[PDB]
Amino acid sequence: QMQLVQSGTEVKKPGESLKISCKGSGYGFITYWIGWVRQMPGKGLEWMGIIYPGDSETRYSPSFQGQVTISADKSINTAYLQWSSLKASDTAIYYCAGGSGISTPMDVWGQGTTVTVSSASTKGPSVFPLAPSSKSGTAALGCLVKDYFPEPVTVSWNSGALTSGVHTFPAVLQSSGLYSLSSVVTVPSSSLGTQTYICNVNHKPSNTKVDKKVEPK
Amino acid sequence: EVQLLESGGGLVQPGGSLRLSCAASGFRISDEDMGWVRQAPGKGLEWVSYIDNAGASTYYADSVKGRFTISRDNSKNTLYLQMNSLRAEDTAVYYCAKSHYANPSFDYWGQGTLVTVSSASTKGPSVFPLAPSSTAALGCLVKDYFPEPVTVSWNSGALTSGVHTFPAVLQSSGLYSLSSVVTVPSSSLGTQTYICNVNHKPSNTKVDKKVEP
Amino acid sequence: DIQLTQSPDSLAVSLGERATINCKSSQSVLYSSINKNYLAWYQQKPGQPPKLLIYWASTRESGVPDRFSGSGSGTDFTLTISSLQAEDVAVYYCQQYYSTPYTFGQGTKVEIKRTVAAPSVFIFPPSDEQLKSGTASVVCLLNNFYPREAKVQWKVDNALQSGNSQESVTEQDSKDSTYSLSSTLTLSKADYEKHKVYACEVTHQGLSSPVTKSFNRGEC
Amino acid sequence: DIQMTQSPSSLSASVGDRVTITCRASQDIADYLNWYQQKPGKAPKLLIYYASNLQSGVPSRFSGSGSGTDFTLTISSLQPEDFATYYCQQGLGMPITFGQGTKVEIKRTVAAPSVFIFPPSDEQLKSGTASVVCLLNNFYPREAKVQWKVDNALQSGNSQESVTEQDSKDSTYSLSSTLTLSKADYEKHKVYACEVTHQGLSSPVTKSFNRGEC
Amino acid sequence: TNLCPFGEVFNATTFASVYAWNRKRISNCVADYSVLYNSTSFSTFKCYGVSPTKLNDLCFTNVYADSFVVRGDEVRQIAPGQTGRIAGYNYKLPDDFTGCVIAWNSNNLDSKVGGNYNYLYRLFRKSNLKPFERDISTEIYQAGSTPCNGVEGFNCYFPLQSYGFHPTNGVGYQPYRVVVLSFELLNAPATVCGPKG
Ligand SMILES: *[C@@H]1O[C@H](CO[C@@H]2O[C@@H](C)[C@@H](O)[C@@H](O)[C@@H]2O)[C@@H](O[C@@H]2O[C@H](CO)[C@@H](O)[C@H](O)[C@H]2NC(C)=O)[C@H](O)[C@H]1NC(C)=O
Ligand SMILES: *[C@@H]1O[C@H](CO)[C@@H](O)[C@H](O)[C@H]1NC(C)=O
Ligand SMILES: [Cl-]
Ligand SMILES: [Cl-]
Ligand SMILES: [Cl-]
Ligand SMILES: [Cl-]
Ligand SMILES: [Cl-]
Repeated sequence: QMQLVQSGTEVKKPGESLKISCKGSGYGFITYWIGWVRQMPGKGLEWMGIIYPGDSETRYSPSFQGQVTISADKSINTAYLQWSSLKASDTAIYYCAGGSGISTPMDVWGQGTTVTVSSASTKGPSVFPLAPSSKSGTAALGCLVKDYFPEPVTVSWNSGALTSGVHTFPAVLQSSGLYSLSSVVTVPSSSLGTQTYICNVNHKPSNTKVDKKVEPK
Repeated sequence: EVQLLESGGGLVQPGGSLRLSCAASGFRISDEDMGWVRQAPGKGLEWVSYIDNAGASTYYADSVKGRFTISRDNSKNTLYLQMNSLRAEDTAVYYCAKSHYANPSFDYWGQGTLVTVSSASTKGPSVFPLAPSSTAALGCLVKDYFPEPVTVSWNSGALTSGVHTFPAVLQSSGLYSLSSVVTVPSSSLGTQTYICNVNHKPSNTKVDKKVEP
Repeated sequence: DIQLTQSPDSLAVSLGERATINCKSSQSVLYSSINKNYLAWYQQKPGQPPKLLIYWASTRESGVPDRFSGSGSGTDFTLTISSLQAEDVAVYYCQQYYSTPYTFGQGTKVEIKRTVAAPSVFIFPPSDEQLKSGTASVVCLLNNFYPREAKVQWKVDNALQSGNSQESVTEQDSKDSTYSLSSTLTLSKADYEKHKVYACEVTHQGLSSPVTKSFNRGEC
Repeated sequence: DIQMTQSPSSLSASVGDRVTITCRASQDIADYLNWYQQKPGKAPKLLIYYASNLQSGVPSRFSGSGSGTDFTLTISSLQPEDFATYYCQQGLGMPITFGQGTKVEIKRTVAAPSVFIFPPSDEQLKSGTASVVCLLNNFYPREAKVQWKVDNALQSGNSQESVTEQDSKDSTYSLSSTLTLSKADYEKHKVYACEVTHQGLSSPVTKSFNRGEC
Repeated sequence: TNLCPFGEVFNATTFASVYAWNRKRISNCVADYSVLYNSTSFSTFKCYGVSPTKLNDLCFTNVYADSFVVRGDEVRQIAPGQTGRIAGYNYKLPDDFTGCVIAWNSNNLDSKVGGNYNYLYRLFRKSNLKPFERDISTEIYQAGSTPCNGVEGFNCYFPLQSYGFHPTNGVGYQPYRVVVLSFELLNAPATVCGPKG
């Protein structure tokens, strides 16, 4: 068959240029047309354009013509999508997808390239406790992972020991340009006395690992 | 094997019409280019019409434009040439032919069919013996017929050695005349029987003639 | 350009029952040369590229289970899952490849249908450590509710808050088939210290009346 | 139109000789030139397509060459069966045009005609017309002279003749001359003679009959 | 069990001029299309309306194999919706074209020291061709207001012109051989298939 492999994650400042790639490997690549698809976070799929590497015939969607350049190196079976000056509104995940002809379904997809455009710089999160209320059959507590860039962070409770009732929520982009999320565990454990509840957060982009114990105030 | 069998020719009045057909076999009539080429008696080859294997584009010589129409019937695998407002100059043997290339190259030809345009009436031939006198020679005089052609065999097809069937000449009366001779051993005269088979299809006349000394 | 409209936007059906998604095109998508409609259906699960389910309106791609079927003609097309299984929870898109520019439908989210369940609401005041910075975050938590539709409102001294909170919802749990939401109210430390009663009001079908969880600034 | 001119118009050549026929086009037709052979009473047969390609079933004795405006057909070893008219035809485009043809006759030894005379049959005289038939059998070359004389009176204007095409085996010709008279004119005179002149004969040979013998 | 005669098309000794493009209708046979898309000898392989990787699973009522030679820069003209002297005057594909345009460089076969001038194209025509239409007419094209009456001269051009294929030509002016495969399904038994069809 055919496989498409895309380039890695990108984290860029506004105004910077960018070129992401997509490589084919398999039988009969000469028959293949490579198109680009944009998916903004929580949104659907937007077709951007398509190219035939054999002669570099390129067609753009009218929504995207003038905004990007789609190209291809036929000596390495690779198609490219590039901008000259990124905006924060270019933040999305971009898929390449192949079909063995024009007016053909997209039967092969790359794994996607995540592109984050932002004026923020790398910053590790600050972790704050979500202390359980003293009132409380079942109680609830958690950790607030605030002000970190870029994504992602990982959260574990008591070092992977507690997994039932855990809900780590999707991150949220704050108007500051920094991300924030919360992880919450429903411990019906009346306990709250040497029951031990610590959250471990890892922000690999900043080499930030932080443990914090969530105790009743 | 590819074969093209023609029919439809014959005598027609000046200004009359006639449709020639060319039944093909061994290929599909519309897969390859097809054409009609004609030959007036004793003259050269003149291309008349053509139809291609792409968008069924048709072509006609100026000498027949507006009067002839070439077409095909796929269900019958047959080619057709419809000829209207015929003139004397249209009298000719008409051939259908196939071209395997878009550049016209006729690799298969039909046997041909004779189209005669004249006001003259059809008449059957009178067959007389050309008796041998006393290697010898004897024949048959196929005289006063119209139109062409006639066919002459000898002894129902067995005798084909030393046989010369001469081309017909148009007489002053406007009727054709012809003779068919055969050379045979002189001693074989008394033992053998000699019969000339004259067939004139246009008038539907068949005459078997005994030629005896 | 050819436009595609899917209906419904969301769909919940029980395990083993039939799910039906519809796609309407602004123009026919039929090639007369071979008598085929140039419409495809893709499935996308979170964190993954789309996967081609059906092409030529009704042909299944290699290895696609028989539960999925494509139907329709002209400008009306339908994807049908004859009996949903847990691995079918996802967003399904139709797409026309009749001619460029290729266009997609808006997508249809398919979730498992469940009995209505009321959310367990909790309120969390800001930590004293965060208040040392100069910003305060109050967190409201709605735990294990179905359906997903739920409204939270922040009331600070009974004044409604607008534009200073953000929400986040989990994905449907693989076991309980419920959702969970967290809402964060972000205030400056000064504005936080100008008021007393902080309240989160939750409205949900599982609740007969909105449940308000609240605390008072500076009380044990 | 694209005019096609062949050269020569006719030619004689002995068995085994190499025969060269040329064809010129008034315009450049690249390699789109075809050669056909046509034998008496038969449809033309394709010998060469695309200037130099030999058709299936055609012997390699025939070959073709040329390009642009000038083309050549070659018969390497002329055989008696090759007696025919050979045509070129451009296939560059419409209208299709042929050359005027080149008549190829086989040169043979000089063969003198065998002369026979046939008096009118009785049936024809009953019909009221007399036809005397003189036969010149298996001669070469084609040029012959037939002279009808009735009571040693040189006839003129009352005779027709036709010649068979060259024989595909012995390369000879045959000629029939018919003298047509009214039945009355036939019963008037007595001596009917056919005088034949040919290169194979030392002197003209005469075949005669007296009206009403055996 | 009859193998489709695609080899006659792709491996022909000489190809047609584009104005007199060749066409062969193919049916009642089995074809292994992979022999085409598993190949490394083709320079372009642009399919429209059908996936070549799915042809081995499909049957059609007819497959048309057109073939001809053009120069390199004109290979892109062999496609639906193209404008130019090839698409307009020589070989035209319909908007709903369903097939594959497969082309390769043939400079070693069709060029010649001294120049190969045996490949021609139509340069002038009074109107554009319909899809899959051929024109082998050689009438004098009237370019201006003056009638021509079938003689070349001022504003009276012979409509056919030669490619000049010399081996030293730039790649855009070198000869390319082109095969066009069209697939059609009428209301008739579909008799040309892949092995799995
Ligand atoms: C067209 O021809 C190629 C190559 O022709 C080969 O060499 C010739 C001299 C002659 O001997 C042919 O019979 C040979 O096949 C064909 O490609 C080859 O196909 C065979 C069998 O599939 C394969 O083993 C070879 O590796 C191929 N060689 C290549 C690709 O260079 C091809 O199949 C022929 N037909 C078509 C439609 O392209
Ligand atoms: C094409 O290339 C390789 C060769 O084995 C293989 O993976 C594939 O099946 C081939 N297909 C054909 C039909 O040769
Ligand atoms: Cl027409
Ligand atoms: Cl000579
Ligand atoms: Cl144009
Ligand atoms: Cl030019
Ligand atoms: Cl037209």
